[PDB]
Amino acid sequence: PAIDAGYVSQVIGPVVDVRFDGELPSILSSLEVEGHSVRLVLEVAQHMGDNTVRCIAMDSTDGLVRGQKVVDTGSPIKVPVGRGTLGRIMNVIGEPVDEQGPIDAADIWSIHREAPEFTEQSTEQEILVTGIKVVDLLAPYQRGGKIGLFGGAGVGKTVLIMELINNVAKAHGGFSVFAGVGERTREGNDLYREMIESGVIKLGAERGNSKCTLVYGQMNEPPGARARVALTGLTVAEYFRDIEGQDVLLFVDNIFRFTQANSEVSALLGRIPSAVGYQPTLATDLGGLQERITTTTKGSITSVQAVYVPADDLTDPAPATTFAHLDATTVLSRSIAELGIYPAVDPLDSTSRMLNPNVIGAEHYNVARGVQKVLQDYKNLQDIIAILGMDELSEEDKLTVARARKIQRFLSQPFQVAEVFTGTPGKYVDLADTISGFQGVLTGKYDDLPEMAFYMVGDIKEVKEKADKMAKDIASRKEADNKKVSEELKDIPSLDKLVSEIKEVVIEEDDGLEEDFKAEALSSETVVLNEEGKSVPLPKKN
Amino acid sequence: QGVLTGKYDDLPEMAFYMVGDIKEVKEKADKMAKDIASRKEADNKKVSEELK
Amino acid sequence: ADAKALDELRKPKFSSKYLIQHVSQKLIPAVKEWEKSYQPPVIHLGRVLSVGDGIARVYGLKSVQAGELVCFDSGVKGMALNLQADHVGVVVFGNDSVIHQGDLVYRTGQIVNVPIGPGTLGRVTDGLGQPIDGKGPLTNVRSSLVEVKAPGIIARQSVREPLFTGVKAVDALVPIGRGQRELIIGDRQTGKTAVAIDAIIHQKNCNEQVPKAQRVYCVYVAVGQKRSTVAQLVKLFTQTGAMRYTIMVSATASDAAPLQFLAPYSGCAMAEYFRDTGKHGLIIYDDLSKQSVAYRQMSLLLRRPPGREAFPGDVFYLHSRLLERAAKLSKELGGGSLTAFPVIETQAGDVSAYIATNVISITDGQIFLETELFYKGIRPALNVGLSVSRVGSAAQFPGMKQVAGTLKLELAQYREVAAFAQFGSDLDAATQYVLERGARLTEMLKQKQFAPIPIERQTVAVYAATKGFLDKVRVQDIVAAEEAVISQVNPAVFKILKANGKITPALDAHLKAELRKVKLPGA
Amino acid sequence: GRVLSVGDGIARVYGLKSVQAGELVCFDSGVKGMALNLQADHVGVVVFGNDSVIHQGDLVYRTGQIVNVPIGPGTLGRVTDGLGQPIDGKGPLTNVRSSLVEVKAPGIIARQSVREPLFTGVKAVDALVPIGRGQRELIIGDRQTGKTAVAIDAIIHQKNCNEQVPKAQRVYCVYVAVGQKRSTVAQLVKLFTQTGAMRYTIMVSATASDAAPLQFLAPYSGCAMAEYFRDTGKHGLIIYDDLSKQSVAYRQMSLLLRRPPGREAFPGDVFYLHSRLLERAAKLSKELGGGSLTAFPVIETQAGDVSAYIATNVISITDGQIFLETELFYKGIRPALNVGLSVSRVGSAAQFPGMKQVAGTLKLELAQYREVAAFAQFGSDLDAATQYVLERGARLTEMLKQKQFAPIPIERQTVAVYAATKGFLDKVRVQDIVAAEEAVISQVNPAVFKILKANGKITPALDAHLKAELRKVKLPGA
Amino acid sequence: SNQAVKQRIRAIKNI
Ligand SMILES: Nc1ncnc2c1ncn2[C@@H]1O[C@H](COP(=O)(O)OP(=O)(O)OP(=O)(O)O)[C@@H](O)[C@H]1O
Ligand SMILES: Nc1ncnc2c1ncn2[C@@H]1O[C@H](COP(=O)(O)OP(=O)(O)OP(=O)(O)O)[C@@H](O)[C@H]1O
Ligand SMILES: Nc1ncnc2c1ncn2[C@@H]1O[C@H](COP(=O)(O)OP(=O)(O)O)[C@@H](O)[C@H]1O
Ligand SMILES: [Mg+2]
Ligand SMILES: [Mg+2]
Ligand SMILES: [Mg+2]
Repeated sequence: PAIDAGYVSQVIGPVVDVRFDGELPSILSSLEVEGHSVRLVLEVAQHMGDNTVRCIAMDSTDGLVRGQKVVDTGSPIKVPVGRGTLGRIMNVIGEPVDEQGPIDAADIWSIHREAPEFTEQSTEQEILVTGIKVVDLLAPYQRGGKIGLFGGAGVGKTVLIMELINNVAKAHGGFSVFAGVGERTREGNDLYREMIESGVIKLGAERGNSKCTLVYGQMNEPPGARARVALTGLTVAEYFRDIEGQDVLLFVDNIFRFTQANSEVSALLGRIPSAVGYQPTLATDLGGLQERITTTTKGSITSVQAVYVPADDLTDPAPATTFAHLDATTVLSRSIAELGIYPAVDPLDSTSRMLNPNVIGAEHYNVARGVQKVLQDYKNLQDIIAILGMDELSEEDKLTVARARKIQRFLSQPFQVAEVFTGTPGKYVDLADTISGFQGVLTGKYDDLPEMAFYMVGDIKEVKEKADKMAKDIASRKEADNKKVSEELKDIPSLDKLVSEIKEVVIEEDDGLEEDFKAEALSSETVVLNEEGKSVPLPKKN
Repeated sequence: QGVLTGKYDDLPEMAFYMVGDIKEVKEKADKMAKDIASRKEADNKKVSEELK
Repeated sequence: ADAKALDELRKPKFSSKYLIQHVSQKLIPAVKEWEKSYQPPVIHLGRVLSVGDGIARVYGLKSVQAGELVCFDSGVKGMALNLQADHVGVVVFGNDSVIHQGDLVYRTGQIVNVPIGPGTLGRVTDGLGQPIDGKGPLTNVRSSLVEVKAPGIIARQSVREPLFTGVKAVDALVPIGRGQRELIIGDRQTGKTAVAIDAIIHQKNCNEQVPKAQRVYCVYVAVGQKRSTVAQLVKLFTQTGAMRYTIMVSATASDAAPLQFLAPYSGCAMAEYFRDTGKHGLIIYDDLSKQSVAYRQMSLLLRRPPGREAFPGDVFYLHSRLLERAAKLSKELGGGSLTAFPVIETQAGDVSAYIATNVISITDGQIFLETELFYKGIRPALNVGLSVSRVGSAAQFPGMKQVAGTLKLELAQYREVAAFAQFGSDLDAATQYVLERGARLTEMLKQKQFAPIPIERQTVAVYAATKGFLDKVRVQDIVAAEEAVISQVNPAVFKILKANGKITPALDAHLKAELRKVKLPGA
Repeated sequence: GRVLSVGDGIARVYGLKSVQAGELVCFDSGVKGMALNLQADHVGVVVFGNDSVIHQGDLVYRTGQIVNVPIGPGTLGRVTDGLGQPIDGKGPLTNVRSSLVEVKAPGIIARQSVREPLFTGVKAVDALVPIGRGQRELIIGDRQTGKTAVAIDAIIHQKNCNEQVPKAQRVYCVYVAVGQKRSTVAQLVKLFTQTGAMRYTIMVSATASDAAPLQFLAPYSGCAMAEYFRDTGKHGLIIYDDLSKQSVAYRQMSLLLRRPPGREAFPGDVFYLHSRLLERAAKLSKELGGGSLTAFPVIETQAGDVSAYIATNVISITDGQIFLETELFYKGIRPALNVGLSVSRVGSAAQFPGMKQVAGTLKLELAQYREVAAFAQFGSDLDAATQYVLERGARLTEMLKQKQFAPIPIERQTVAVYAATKGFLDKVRVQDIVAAEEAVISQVNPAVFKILKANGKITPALDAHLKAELRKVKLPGA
Repeated sequence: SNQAVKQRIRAIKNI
């Protein structure tokens, strides 16, 4: 009973050394610390060499004493998978963190597995309509593809991932997994409560009719928890792909936080750091996680990952490494966002493998390439326009600057999830309407319309509606002079008649501060522990 | 010293390109002048009734 | 030398003991004659192996917890960061010039904790909870940990209550929810502190008009500031009366970088007392960009590998595990809240810095304060195109929400036509209208220091500006015009607007009536 | 040998005292290894696979042999991993023979000069930066330019030429896919099957989930599979897709074998990493068979920054350079070849003689196009011959555009640049020069392409016949 | 990429 129950050798932050006097646990095995305040799971990372394993803590190590009994579980971190996980919130180690009781486990799968083989792969390219103009036009999504949203802290990739949830995850009739990795806990509560409202998550005895399962490793978690919670969400998605055999939607908010968490951990593991500050194993840790997120021949996973860029730096090694793992990379720019254009999608930096005329049709492809040609030509003109003004341009250049400003504003779109703070109701723009409208603005059918008629509208019917409305108003600015409903006898009381209906409050004068406060008696001397573990005052010597 | 002291301003500047010395500049300037004054030699023939 | 071959040396294989017994009769008398030179051996206590750079290596301390307050015998506290096989690396909350090699380290049995409670309310403490205001020890207080984990998903609810700041720009444009986190990001000397000070003074003004549970108890955490600045701020909070509700934690520029790293966690543990018992807290981390610099100092002195700009790599986790404790709790947890105002100084307006973009992707919004608006005298210099608060929106004052959408739209069009014409020669006379209205409104929103306004006197003041009622006044006398409007409007309508929550149509009628008998100074 | 420690794909091994440097070792878990740094107290072994199955005290056996891959004509058609083992699900490699992956490149006396042309089918390449057999050419560019698409078009085009050439001058292609997705390379096996290029193609696939020593070693495995055709008198075409992803796999092992880092973190020997590999692409002498191996390393830059560490190494190793620009990509110019920065050091030595006399004029005019458009985009003034060169250079820029997977043979490329440089595509509007030139290939007689293929050169009896045939075509716009 | 910015400063200053 002593063997294969080892003891804590040294504790450095998220990283625990445990010495096992016989038959060491394997790498990736799960170990349980006995006597901690909470459940502390340690995942074995390395064998250090002297009957010592090197572990990663899945919770805080504050409170670990250097002899503590650590129990090997003989297997990796196994999380509950199945249809009974639908509608629940899980953490990194598969525990319910939504207070709905224990999780109905059809199976429990380890969170570490290999990627599917080369024979298992799927080469099928059908488009996924998102109802977003810039996404559907310029970098269209694949229905079994890895999709990345690249952004720089405040450019809108959580709002884009929520709009993609709202548009896609209702028509798509499968199950969803939301793996929240390293994001705000407030946003996890927001998504959970809005999914209970729209009936995607159902509580109580209706729980089996839920469509989404949430796995959360948010930014208050230690680095070991945020480094493995994406693997937990992957395991929940891979059960539905491999065993239920059906389509999954996996949304991962900030897969960068996985890399950042392993970079926090890797400093204390005794590794020589790679470029900018990262672990030497950035590409292989990221690739081992990303190659599990695929569609095989037996099921589909449509993946949407938000990717954070660290200082608006798209050449940082974590974004530059994760660019090669995606089928559609939607890059959000801060300069686009500062012009008020939302979604702040850089149209000359967002790519897809679907922008291919043999896949989307030559009409869509030619419109998209013509839109990109006009935008790139304006980008080449902007250095002249900023200095010499638009008065120095050619008439051909003035035409392409006007058309490119119109197609820059037309790529912006109101979102249904943004209407609670913008106030403008959102529009779902169909793909045929997107192609037709952008073709019309390309050919010069809508040069009659101003620039701001295109800003934050759905499709080209609404450009002409807004262009009639902006023009029509250009006159109507007055005749709110008299003939009011706000003179003194319309339905109005007097002001003192309004004062007496005020519910007077009683101000309590005592702050309620010592209601049930148990003040402990602080000592005016530092009380410490002597050699016998007994509480004594600090001895008066230096 | 010729090019520097204005001595060869009568020549095209492309007669200086990829030549040996200053006499090959003059040997290329007149060669170039004959070549572009005789562009108009093949606008009337070789379209039909050639030598077979 | 294999461990298979070092394991067989536990078994005795000497086959002759002619000097086991020779020294075992002689070892104790030779040890006894050197007892003047033996320091007493150490097992559960600690002895300092080596101290330097504010990190001591401590031999022994066999039963210390990781992350625990240790006490050096000179009375300086420490924190056991990394327990190693041979030593314990402790981090010294103080100057290491008083720790010697061979000093005794005492375990205290408790992870790093500060005094929290009702009795720390009013006091000025250091980064670890000991008072520095000189008025004695912290009484009516209890000890709680500084590295509590933030509440989870199920322990929260969305922010609903509207947390008035007293700044017209903030309460109209960038409104603050009560469990929200709002970054005050700007350059040096752009009025970052002034917004947070105005919020604290306004909570003092509102705490005496609300019934005992809607009161907000502020905490100001001053990290890396000067001590004279902190003394002047305590003088201001005392003379306004705001020190009745404020805790003031200060780890100043002279203090050790562990104390500056730890002081926001100490202040957060003190304000989480008010979050956890159903009350509402306000916490201001002034220059979280200095806590990041102190943590970078600690990490490079611990020889951890530097990452971007030199920062340790867990400098995101430093601020994320700090600001995630600013929450709004659910009704099963009491319903208390904690609103955070992190402050980040920016160098030359570079929002794309490391710590700046870290804290932007933690907080629920931003308040950008520009040097080009601050030099022109537009104070608070709030960048309206960049400032944002999405969690506090549709959770603000309802009358201010009825008025301020027109204000956000009119400042938007003012920004558009100033983005078109930065030089004045081509006047459309409808572009001149939106220029005059925008110049009226940006004179309306700018205000003076250390005098926050109640929300009904801001609602009426921006009601009188987003409508007509001020176009008589030209561009200069608007600061006196709004004071004349606040003065000459009959003060019953402020009581109806406060009590009802929004402008009712009877109140809109009386308000359109009352804004016509106002003697504007521009005439 | 006993495993002392294990972690991060490195196992420090006690014992193994007679092991060689670079020798394959075998763990008792079945997973292989390679002894990379032999030290006085232990062996540093990089693990060919997942290191979770290796424990402390596991037994390591040395195989006696340096790392080797199966080479031969039985690898043609198959999709292997970073060392030989086929991953396409078609059983073992029949008709194959093992040989080492680290072979010394042929020396001075083992070569001859690069004179035969390698037709890629991309006319921006085959005109302006032409490629000979035995030449290594860097395809360097930014993130999503047309880098793979240039290299896939060079492979598909060899299928179109192999049906038409005799058996001796057929080019057998090898595509090494380092660090890519596994479904990205499944899209290429599907493309090489439905074109038919998989009859001549080997794919060496070390994807992103493979271990870091399998991606470091896969360019050497693919070079060894392609050196079979070089050493036995045939012709090979190796494409190392992202050598910039091989060096990241090399940096990972070097930093975990505790070799001290250098520039950006890279080991000191990372120039020797790639120059060992690219110098194996050679045109052999006729004593050795006359065989050839043509390399196309791919390097990805970050923001068009070719001043990086791995970028400046491979620019210094390879002969030419095909620099693809992301700003030229979005202007419509696809292949996005920067004609001002793209070089070929073999040059006019090994291009098509029928296009040597046409594409000399083409780069002579496009050099004149570049500086005049920098001035005329301000919109100052224009000069009726400065107006000619930015109107002619727009005829040539649209001429060198191309679709995705249609390599144009060599004769239909040189007729099209003939019709663009001999004035036949003046007064045709710039929007449909990309649409006129299908008529210039379809309406011009299909038997004039045979003469320029058989002569290899525009004879005097052919320019007078072809320019008579470029007048009986119905051009759009006009 | 650090010398693209220095020559762009050169261009903007000469303009
Ligand atoms: N709203 C305001 N109206 C008038 N003056 C102001 C206002 N806000 C700040 N000031 C003045 O501007 C100066 C800078 O204010 P403040 O200290 O708030 O900026 P800061 O961002 O804290 O600078 P630092 O961080 O360097 O201390 C102060 O001296 C103050 O008097
Ligand atoms: N000549 C071309 N004409 C039209 N489209 C092209 C051409 N070449 C490439 N593309 C398009 O550009 C996209 C990128 O091509 P490619 O896959 O070659 O990128 P890459 O340079 O290999 O970058 P990465 O290695 O990151 O994929 C492809 O989806 C392809 O459709
Ligand atoms: N489509 C949109 N419409 C309006 N505002 C948006 C939109 N997308 C983003 N924003 C603004 O950008 C801010 C940051 O977006 P968010 O997704 O929260 O940032 P991040 O990209 O860091 O996750 C939001 O608070 C919102 O105000
Ligand atoms: Mg986010
Ligand atoms: Mg300040
Ligand atoms: Mg590629």
